[PDB]
Amino acid sequence: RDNIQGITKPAIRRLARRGGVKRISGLIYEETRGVLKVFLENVIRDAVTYTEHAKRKTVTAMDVVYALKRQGRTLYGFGG
Amino acid sequence: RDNIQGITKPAIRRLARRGGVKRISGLIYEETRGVLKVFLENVIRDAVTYTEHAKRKTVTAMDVVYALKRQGRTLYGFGG
Amino acid sequence: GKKRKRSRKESYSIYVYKVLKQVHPDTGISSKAMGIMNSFVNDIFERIAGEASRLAHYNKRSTITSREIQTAVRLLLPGELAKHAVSEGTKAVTKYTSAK
Amino acid sequence: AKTRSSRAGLQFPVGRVHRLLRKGNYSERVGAGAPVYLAAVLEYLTAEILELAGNAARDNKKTRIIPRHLQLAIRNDEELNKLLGRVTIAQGGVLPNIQAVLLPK
Amino acid sequence: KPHRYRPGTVALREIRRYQKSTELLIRKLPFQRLVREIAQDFKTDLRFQSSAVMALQEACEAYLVGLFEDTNLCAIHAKRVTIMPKDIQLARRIRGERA
Amino acid sequence: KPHRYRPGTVALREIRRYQKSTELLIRKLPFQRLVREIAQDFKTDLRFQSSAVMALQEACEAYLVGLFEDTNLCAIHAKRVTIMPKDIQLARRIRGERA
DNA sequence: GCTTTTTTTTTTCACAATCCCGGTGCCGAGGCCGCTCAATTGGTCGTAGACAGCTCTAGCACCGCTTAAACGCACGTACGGAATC
Ligand SMILES: [Ca+2]
Repeated sequence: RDNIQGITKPAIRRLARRGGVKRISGLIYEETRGVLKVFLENVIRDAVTYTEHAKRKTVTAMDVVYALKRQGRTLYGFGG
Repeated sequence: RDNIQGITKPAIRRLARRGGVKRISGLIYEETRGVLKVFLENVIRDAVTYTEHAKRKTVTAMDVVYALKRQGRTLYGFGG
Repeated sequence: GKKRKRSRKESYSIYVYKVLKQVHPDTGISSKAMGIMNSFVNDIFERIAGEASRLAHYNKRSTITSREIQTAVRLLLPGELAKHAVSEGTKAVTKYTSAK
Repeated sequence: AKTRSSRAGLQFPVGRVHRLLRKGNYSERVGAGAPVYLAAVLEYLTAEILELAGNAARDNKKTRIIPRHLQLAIRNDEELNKLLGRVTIAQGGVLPNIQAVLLPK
Repeated sequence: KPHRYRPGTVALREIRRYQKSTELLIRKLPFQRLVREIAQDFKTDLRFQSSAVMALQEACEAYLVGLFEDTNLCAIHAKRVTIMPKDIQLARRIRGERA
Repeated sequence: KPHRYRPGTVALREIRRYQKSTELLIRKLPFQRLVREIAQDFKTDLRFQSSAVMALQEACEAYLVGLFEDTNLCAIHAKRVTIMPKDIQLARRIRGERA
């Protein structure tokens, strides 16, 4: 469908709050969706690359952990 | 006195010129010296480790090159 | 019960537990927390090993010895962490050699 | 027969570590002292995190370590925070830290 | 009179609340659909381990939380309290993510 | 008729000049003695291949130039044209050099 | 000097929200069990690196000359930061 809107305003505000943000421009929310999307495209492309190299039709968490390590964004706790 | 002062105000001004800076606070010249010393500290520490590991009393260029690669600042042209 | 054994999956968790009961005997550890401790041990294994691999390779040696591990450790860990980790690795080698 | 771990006075599996080294494409050959040295280092580090992660639990009035407890422990120690600066601990959350200028007067 | 907090006071509460907590702050389903949607551009008819989507979410939110820290520093640096697109953009330019 | 350039004009000429050139901008000897001075604090009676000290300089100069570019944006971001210590500090904070 | 006027400042005073407590009940930490697979023990061969002994590279010490860059300082313009709106 068209799911990027499903990253709602309030959910963006929540993340920003955890990030210590007090006041938030009206323009931030679309700007953040762009960044989040860019972030996902890159991580997933490498994940999928790993999946395809393994001749599988199902992305594993390792595919994603390995992709994340490739982006200098190591993740612990999903078999890493 | 300190060799750190051998990195003069005019040399610092040139560096910041190459980095496109037009106008420079007086305070920067010390601040810069701080950063630069910490930079060298970190790179030299790791180079000398490679030297001490090679059982030599002479730091080669390669020692620095491996130290600069480890620190994420890969260097071309010096026996890479 | 049901047929076919699930296929083996190595972990460090029994050793995390054992170290846990030395350090904090009245303290347990959650499922996901252990996944983290695992991901940690594996991270640092990889880092240390890789650097030792390189050290050995730079100085034209086929063999990774306790020496390489020490040097890698000095390159990788911060100050106090490296000292202690160097002490314990030395202790462990010393102790192992004399118990042959 | 007694394990190489027991000879070295360790909890971590010296035999396992030695095999991983042989099977991980690091070098052609592996010294006997290497896996002993390494195992010990991984155990030390592990002990140092568990000491600090236990303290965060006890301070939360909890018996079992969780991801938060690890995170707190790690980021509140300058050295560990450095070691794991580019590492994300899932279900860790962040240290409470509100910038002073954002606070009321 | 009906009670009212002044602008800024609930914002600070929300901070204290979410910094205390560790739970994921994006709604799991809309995220999962987004993961599947992006993944189609590269390869169609793809399955996902559930843990792979959780991993992907854990990673997204840690990235973005972190990015908001840097962003909040860039707004503060320009004597502002409000984050703006140029704050995010500068943060990212410095991190090296963007040219 | 004594000629005078306005504040900024020569700076602008210097930028243009130095960007065009590639030659190292710190005097080499004071640099070499600083490398030797710091090297003592890890190991005494250390010898340096000349190329080793040159690598270190090429390295030191690229990193600092680069940092000035990032610093310069931090100044501009705060509606200034003058770089200041806090600009360097934000930059290195965002780069992940300092906490 | 003191009265009047006025903002501060400071205290009462309701009300929302966040914190502790015990009570409850459910589910995964935890440990036990029996099997399997990888670690150990104890063989042998082979060479990889420690070692001595030599070469001779290039890294250091040092001097004397020529500028060129570094250093102060006199001067003022244009920036920064404060304040108000
Ligand atoms: Ca040979």
